Amino acid sequence: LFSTMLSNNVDNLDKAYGLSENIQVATSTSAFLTFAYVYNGSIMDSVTNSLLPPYAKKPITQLKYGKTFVFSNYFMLASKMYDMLNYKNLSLLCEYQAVASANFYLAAEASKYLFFYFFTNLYLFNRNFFMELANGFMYAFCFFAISQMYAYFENINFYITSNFRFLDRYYGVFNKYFINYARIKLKEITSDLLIKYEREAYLSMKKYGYLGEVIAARLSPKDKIMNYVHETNDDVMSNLRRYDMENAFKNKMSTYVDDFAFFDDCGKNEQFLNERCDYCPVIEE
Amino acid sequence: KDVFAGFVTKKLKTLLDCNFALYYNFKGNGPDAGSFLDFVDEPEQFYWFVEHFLSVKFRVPKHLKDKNIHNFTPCLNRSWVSEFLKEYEEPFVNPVMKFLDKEQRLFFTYNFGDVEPQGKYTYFPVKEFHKYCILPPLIKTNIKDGESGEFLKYQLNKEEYKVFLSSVGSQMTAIKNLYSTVEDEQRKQLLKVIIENESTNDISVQCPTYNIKLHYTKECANSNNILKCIDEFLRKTCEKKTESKHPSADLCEHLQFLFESLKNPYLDNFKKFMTNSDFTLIKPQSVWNVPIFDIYKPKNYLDSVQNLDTECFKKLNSKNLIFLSFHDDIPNNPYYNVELQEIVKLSTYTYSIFDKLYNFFFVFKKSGAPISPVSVKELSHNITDFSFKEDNSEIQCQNVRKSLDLEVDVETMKGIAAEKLCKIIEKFILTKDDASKPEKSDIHRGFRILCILISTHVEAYNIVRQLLNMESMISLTRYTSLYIHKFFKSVTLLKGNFLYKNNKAIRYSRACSKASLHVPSVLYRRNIYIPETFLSLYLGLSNLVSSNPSSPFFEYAIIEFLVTYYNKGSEKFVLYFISIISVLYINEYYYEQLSCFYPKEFELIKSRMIHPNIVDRILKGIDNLMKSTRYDKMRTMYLDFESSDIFSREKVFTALYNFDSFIKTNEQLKKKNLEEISEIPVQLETSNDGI
Amino acid sequence: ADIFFYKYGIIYGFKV
Amino acid sequence: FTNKEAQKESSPIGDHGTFFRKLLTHVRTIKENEDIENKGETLILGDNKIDVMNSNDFFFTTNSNVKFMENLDDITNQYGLGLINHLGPHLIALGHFTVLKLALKNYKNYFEAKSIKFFSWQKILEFSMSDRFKVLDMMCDHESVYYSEKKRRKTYLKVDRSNTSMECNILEYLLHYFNKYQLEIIKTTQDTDFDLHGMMEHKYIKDYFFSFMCNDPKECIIYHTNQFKKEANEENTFPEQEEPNRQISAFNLYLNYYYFMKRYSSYGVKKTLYVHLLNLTGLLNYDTRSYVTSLYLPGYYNAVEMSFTEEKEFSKLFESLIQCIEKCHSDQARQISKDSNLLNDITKCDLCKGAFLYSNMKFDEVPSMLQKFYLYLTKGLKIQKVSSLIKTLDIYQDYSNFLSHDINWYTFLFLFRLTSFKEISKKNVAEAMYLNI
Amino acid sequence: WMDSSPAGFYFSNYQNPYVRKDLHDKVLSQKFEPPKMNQWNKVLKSLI
Repeated sequence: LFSTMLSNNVDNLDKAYGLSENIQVATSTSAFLTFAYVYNGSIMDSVTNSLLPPYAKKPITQLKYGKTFVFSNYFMLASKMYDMLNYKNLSLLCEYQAVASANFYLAAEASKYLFFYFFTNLYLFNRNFFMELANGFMYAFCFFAISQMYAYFENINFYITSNFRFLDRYYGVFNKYFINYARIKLKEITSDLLIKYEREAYLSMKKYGYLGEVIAARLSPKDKIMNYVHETNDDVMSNLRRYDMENAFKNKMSTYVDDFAFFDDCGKNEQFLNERCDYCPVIEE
Repeated sequence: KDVFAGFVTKKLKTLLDCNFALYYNFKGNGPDAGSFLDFVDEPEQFYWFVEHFLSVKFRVPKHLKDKNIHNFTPCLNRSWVSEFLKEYEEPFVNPVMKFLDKEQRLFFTYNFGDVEPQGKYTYFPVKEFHKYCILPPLIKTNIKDGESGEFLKYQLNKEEYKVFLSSVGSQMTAIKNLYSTVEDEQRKQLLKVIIENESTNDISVQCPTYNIKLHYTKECANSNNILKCIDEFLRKTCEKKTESKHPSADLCEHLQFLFESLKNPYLDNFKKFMTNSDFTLIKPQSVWNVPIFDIYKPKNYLDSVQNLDTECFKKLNSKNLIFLSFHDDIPNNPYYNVELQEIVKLSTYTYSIFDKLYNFFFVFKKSGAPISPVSVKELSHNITDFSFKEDNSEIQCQNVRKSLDLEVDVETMKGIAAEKLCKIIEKFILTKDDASKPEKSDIHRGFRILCILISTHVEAYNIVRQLLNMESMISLTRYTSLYIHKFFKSVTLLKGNFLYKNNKAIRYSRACSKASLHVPSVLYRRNIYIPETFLSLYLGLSNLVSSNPSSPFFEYAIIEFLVTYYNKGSEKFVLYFISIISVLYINEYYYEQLSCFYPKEFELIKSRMIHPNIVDRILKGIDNLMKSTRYDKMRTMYLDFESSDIFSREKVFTALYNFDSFIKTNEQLKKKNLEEISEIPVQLETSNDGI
Repeated sequence: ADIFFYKYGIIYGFKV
Repeated sequence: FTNKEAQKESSPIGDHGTFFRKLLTHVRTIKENEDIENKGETLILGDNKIDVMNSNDFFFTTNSNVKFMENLDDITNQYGLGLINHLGPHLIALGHFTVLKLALKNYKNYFEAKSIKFFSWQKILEFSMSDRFKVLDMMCDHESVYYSEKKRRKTYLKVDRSNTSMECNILEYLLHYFNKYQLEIIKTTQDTDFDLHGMMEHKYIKDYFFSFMCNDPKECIIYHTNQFKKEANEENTFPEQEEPNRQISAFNLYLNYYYFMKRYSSYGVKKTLYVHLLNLTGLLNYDTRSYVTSLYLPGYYNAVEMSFTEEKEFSKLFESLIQCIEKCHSDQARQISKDSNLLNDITKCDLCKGAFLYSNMKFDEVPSMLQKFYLYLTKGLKIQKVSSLIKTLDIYQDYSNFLSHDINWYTFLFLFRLTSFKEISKKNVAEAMYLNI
Repeated sequence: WMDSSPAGFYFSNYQNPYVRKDLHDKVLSQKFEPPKMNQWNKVLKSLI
């Protein structure tokens, strides 16, 4: 409750979902679309969480039996707390994310793909509806993230890093990204280029998965090891948690079209051109 | 001018022997290996040896130890080919090839006893038949969490008795726990790791690869569609296997062990495949883009820990895959042809790969005189202002000649830049009259200044359009100068490119692709204290040179950065010279092209550029400093190796205006599709049996 | 729950 | 500064010979076989247990007796320290006065023969952080190449540096930590809209900072903007009277001093960072008004807290100091210096003995500074291995709230760090400083 | 319980048995609702 009263951009997240259009359908199709996205993105982010090191997961992930029954109650508590203040549109999202906790057996790609997919499948030209539903969908994704981050129940130590107000930072980042994305491409929109965007989005995701499994089958014989599971000792995991929290907002959501092409016959001072990294510290021994 | 009957002079044999010694000892401590290049039976290795060792002035690499041939000192700074074709009238290529092969034979018998020649095979990797292996399935379960004491993870490098069942059971983990029959002394720990890591939701197999090692030109001369010659070589490696010195030929065997283990339409189609001459099973697994083979080339860079073997002459580019399938399809691709090296007169070949720049190192040592650093005590005696160069005045819109246009996207710019450079090369190639004999020429004076100047233009355009939020955050692009680099490493291998087999555009294309590399190394630099990415037009120079443009020490710092490369002998000096001057000019181009026509974009981007009036003073300081009792050898050497068209603002701005005019004219014709540069293979469906 | 380490459930019940 | 008659009130011939002999005898008596295993732990806390932790002066370096402060002044003045006692380790002020001392000791070369170059301290802070060291080199008349391409902590160690007088080590330390302070400010402001990159043309730094608080590159009063008050809420509450004209210049002395003295103590963290960033953008340009304002801002005193990063323990850092004093109990010179005549040519283990006598003085029942600090560190915070003082927020905040009671705490940390380097018994001060990291 | 809700059948049907069309006329005209946790509370109570 306190980390929510102590912020500035929660009302903006609240006002972003499902405006009563004029007299119109009143976001019924939006209700369906958001529920579908909760349903699928639950499995999506859970299987993303499946292959992780320690120190990056909640204690509600290691216990064997009754693992999908605790998340239900935690999300119900979060929805009660959001309702308690005034935010009746942020509690519905947690109700959805608690209903969709049964099936628990790089991301914006899947978000836009699913949005375009379901929208074109349902409407097979009003252009405002598209914009408000796209805004609601994209903000709902970041809301999923931030809602799941109100956890880890580490007595006091997890919340004392240096930020503790991550909601405003995440809101600013995603607001800039979505403003750019909406202004540049999704304009002059009619019922011809939705199918196009859907085709290229599906092709792009297929390329992403193909290269993912390829580099997964390629990374083993190389002599370039990155640990991916460092330690389970309860003194180095805190270092890594603090490092992730600090350097979280030193990254961006932008993707590049040529990131598997490399320079050849470099010198010793031209190696940095092959790193493809942001905030790259140089380490010596 | 003898006819070169059978032998050479004595001074030439010493050079040839020291060349052979340097070759065999290149990686060090190996003056015995079987890296025997067979010249007569493989003509594409003769030309490799001529390009890399025979026609190159002699220089010894890092080696400080003592190696068998003694000593190198009589042979330094001499090239075998230039002495040969000036001692005799230049004969045919077959006598020279036979002669060099015979002397390599006697050299390889004098050393290493009597072990036989004929190595340097070609490698084709292959791993999967239909699915789930080819090789004896020494699959590895690479799950983590449970090694005894170290960072190591799980391994199950299993024996040949793994042999699986039929379609009876279809689940990998199921068949995994099924075959725990006996497993002497390893059964219980195997079931331990089984019940251990069936959870955590990951189980890996990853069985290894196998390399076919045929000679390329000895078995694929005729019989086009390489797949065909590979399969016909594969069916000749059966036959009452008792062979002698035909190694890497147990592949018939490994597949037998697999065929007797699965089902019995596979023995049928397999044995009808043999001894019918029309049954293909090589079945390419990708789209097979332009650079087919990955030839091996040495370098003074001490090739990194990625080592395969000292027999791999060629290799598949790793974006072209192969898998041994039945009942499949072979899509039509124009890159399956078998193209071999065409023999040439050995003079036109040496002349077709030659540029003056790479002789800089050999002029330096011949002239000596290494410049000395400046030693700040002397710096306070020569600098008299210390004033900090601010100059924040206004721009005069009278005579700027509107050219810029901020409405073209970036991919169109990349396409148009590549096309413009291709047109320039097309123009330079045909020089009147190309009448025989063409003795020897250098790259036309003023070409590198064109690549570098046309690549700085496009990089700065990318940066400027990214600063104004005009590019969608899903199709961004770093280093537009990648698309040029790659595009000129394979420009004489693309169908219908107008430079297909020209044989004269190689050294123009190679020149042009070793620079594009030198532009973004300046424009992106990541300083030493807070390393991150910035998207600016002047921070790269400040990080590379370690000074600010307004400081009174900027020109001295630039010239000292160059002096560190002038010494030791290095062609990087010229390229970095040109790149720095180009960045300085492009700053004052964009500043006044935005200040005069895009006042909003300008009031946003004004703090990412320098000024047209600070750049003028910087350039005047540079040119004044070069011509003063020091740094003078630098200027004479540069003017000896490159053109003096930089230092001329009006000759540099006409090139920018010409490129802008070219864009405007040939933009209504630009709908090409941007030849792909990635290194990840494009897969085909291949829904074959994996159940 | 009651974890933070247990591997099974120590579920209890409350209301706010 | 000294010729307010001396040899009469602040300097005797020195009875500290017997003190040092007895002290060496004592430390060599403790330095024997294994009956006591912690060397720098039993000779710090000699008598126990007395002098209870918390009674009203545990937070201050001295008790309520003026004679004790006078004695500390006398001890520092007897050795050549003098200036480091009346000024703290303030970056700007100590730089100013050390450059004045340097200019007085070599007057004829600088201003009569004019064979060497001379820059003021306000001008050195206006160069980029790689040129500052070169400009310091061509003023202290040392030989070195200009272009480096490496970091300073690796280039410094490539020449003799068996250096001349200590002013040149003091200025090296001050430049190193001013660079650290600048980098920390730039890295910690760093919002999702500001982004404030590296060596970035000081003029453009000021333009970009003013175009972000009030959305226009012209100067504005930052205490009235909406970006300043995003975390908390502010009120104008200024005497809006012109005095004597409109458009206060955002660097005004009255405005800044008023807001400081009225409400700096109830700010967040972003607001203190914004205040120090405004002052720094003033200092990177010339702007004498920022040079004057930086004399009361607290961030220029506590830049010494960035000095302790090694994972040793406090006892080892005391043992290094003890071993550099005993290193100079053999040679004849120098037994003592008389005063702070400012042409006095301070040496190294003069600094060594001064720091020791300053840190380890008692008044008839009262603990020293070392004992109060060690008791706070081990019984209060319960931390050995002193590099965890800056590794966690809560420990660091309590540590910095403790140090802020007295400004002699910063002088204690300064004099203690300068002489507790590892390789201090063999090499100089700046050389050991660069070897340590 | 979730995979038996009125809105669980379709999301388990991606290989189209003519399910998209009736899904879409249920969502366009008819009122399509996600399952409420209030429904699951009574099942929970009963089985406990």
